[PDB]
Amino acid sequence: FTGNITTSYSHTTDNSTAVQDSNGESWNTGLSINKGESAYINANVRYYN
Amino acid sequence: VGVGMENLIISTNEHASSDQGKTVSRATTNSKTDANTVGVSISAGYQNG
Repeated sequence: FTGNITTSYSHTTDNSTAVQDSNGESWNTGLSINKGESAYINANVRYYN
Repeated sequence: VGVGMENLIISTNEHASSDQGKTVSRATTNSKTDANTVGVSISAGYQNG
């Protein structure tokens, strides 16, 4: 009939370093319109007599 | 002389816009770490003594 009791203690010290490099590109397109004055009209006309 | 109105037209002066965008990016990371651990353990028991 065997038995055993164990007690343990541990201490850990850690140091770390890190370097990150990032590059990115972006492309946007946009379109806006006014609902009051949306377009202009030109009329080609001739007079008669 | 009198004036009569036959039609009324409303043009709303609201501004509407739409935008579309795309993005691409790349990141690179390098990490370096060191760790140290010290441990002490005590055990006592009965195994044929």
